[PDB]
Amino acid sequence: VKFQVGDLVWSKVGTYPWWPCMVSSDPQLEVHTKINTRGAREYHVQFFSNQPERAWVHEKRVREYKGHKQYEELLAEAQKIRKPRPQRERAQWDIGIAHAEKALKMTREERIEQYTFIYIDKQ
Ligand SMILES: Cn1cnc(-c2ccccc2)c1-c1ccncc1
Repeated sequence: VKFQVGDLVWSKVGTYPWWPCMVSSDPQLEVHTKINTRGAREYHVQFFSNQPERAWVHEKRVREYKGHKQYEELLAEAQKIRKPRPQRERAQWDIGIAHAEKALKMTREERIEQYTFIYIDKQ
């Protein structure tokens, strides 16, 4: 384990770009980290966005979030070739970054209080 609840991280999931997240405890498993069915470590994250969502992410797809300007360094990990940025997606990413920049100014306990999602079971 390298991340704990309330840590700010970037996650690279599915078809999405590196995205600002907060590590959190899964509402059902009550753990923020686990070993998956392939034997690899995963972390439970919340995506910062206008659309609240969560996911289990392979440790190789998680990075410490030091600030929004780190995005360039993450693209460097992979003429220069750049993927274009789709409009709706860029708008949600900018919202997520604005929240992550606000969260970076808080303590870990403050972030946990401000951002941990409330989960409501389908009735
Ligand atoms: C970056 N990202 C990777 N997966 C998701 C996602 C997960 C489950 C359902 C839907 C999307 C998102 C995302 C989440 C919220 N806002 C923007 C992107």
